[PDB]
Amino acid sequence: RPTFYRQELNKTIWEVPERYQNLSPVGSYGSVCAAFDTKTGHRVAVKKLSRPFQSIIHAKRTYRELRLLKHMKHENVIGLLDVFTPARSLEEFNDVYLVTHLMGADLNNIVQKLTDDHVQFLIYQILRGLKYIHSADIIHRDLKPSNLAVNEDCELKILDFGLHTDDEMTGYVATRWYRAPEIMLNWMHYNQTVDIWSVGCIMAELLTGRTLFPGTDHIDQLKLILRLVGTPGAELLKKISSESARNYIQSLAQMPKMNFANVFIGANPLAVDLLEKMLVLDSDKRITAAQALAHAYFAQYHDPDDEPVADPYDQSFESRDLLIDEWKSLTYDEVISFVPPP
Ligand SMILES: Cc1ccc(N2C(=O)CCC2=O)cc1
Ligand SMILES: [Cl-]
Ligand SMILES: [Cl-]
Ligand SMILES: [Cl-]
Ligand SMILES: [Cl-]
Ligand SMILES: [Cl-]
Ligand SMILES: [Mg+2]
Repeated sequence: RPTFYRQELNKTIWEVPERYQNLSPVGSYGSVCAAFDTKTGHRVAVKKLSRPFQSIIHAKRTYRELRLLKHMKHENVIGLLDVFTPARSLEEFNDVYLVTHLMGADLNNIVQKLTDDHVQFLIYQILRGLKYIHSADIIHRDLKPSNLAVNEDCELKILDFGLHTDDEMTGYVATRWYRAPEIMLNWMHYNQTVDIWSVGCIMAELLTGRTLFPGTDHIDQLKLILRLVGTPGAELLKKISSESARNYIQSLAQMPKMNFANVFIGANPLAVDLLEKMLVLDSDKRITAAQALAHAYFAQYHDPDDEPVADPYDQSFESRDLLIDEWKSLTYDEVISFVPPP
């Protein structure tokens, strides 16, 4: 066990191992400080979780986040550098701290002057990370430019996995502009195909400099979507589980899919083709991440011997019914068993 030291930073007590120095608040589910890690030489973000075990729902969320971060080991996905608690036993266990690489710019802070070569490299990396994530049957659910970190060499990492309230999704808000229509309107049980819709929205915005579907509310956004991709046919309508939602869709006048070369004027014809394969209303028919990596748009970067998949991931806890102290004890076991990366 390392030696810990205590300090108050912005009305919060932080108790951390001596290796972490020069803590500086940078953000406020928890508070975040930047620090220098003297063991690795990296600048890091240290997150102190807020009330991690306040309810069954909160305690399960804490366990879910730690399990996910401990599993992710890929160049294009955020990984866990350290996790610690100052408690010396389960009996006194109350606080959880998570340590990651400190990220600078996100994709918004780049969306600069982008060549087609830049768009190829950025979207390639998102898809490489998503192939890995999806191979473990994980769905990110919240892909958008602010959840993508990018450095000076155009290297990218996915962060902030979906672990959002009704209020946060209301109105003219970027928190909804990248969501697939079937999850935005609760059409049906969703799966990993929702993330590919989000990639299509991000790629379009890199090519044009503008948000693809900046709706002022849920219904305005649906109308923007259906104008581009067309109204649904009977085949997709049968897959929408709510009679009310089916009824609403049928109230709209029918529209054909638009010509994407006349929307994305001047774009690489291979980029236009890939967008048509991502932005498909019926999620059963969207291209997958593994299939998209082999698309000719990425010919300069695709290497099928360097696009790895994940170790198997056990999510059986998600259907388990436990008490607060049982989720807390499971979380404690995961804290003390952590083994740092090389
Ligand atoms: C409204 C709008 C704005 C930009 C673009 N565009 C592309 O899609 C590739 C290069 C370019 O300028 C197309 C439409
Ligand atoms: Cl230490
Ligand atoms: Cl990382
Ligand atoms: Cl504690
Ligand atoms: Cl964003
Ligand atoms: Cl596992
Ligand atoms: Mg975020």
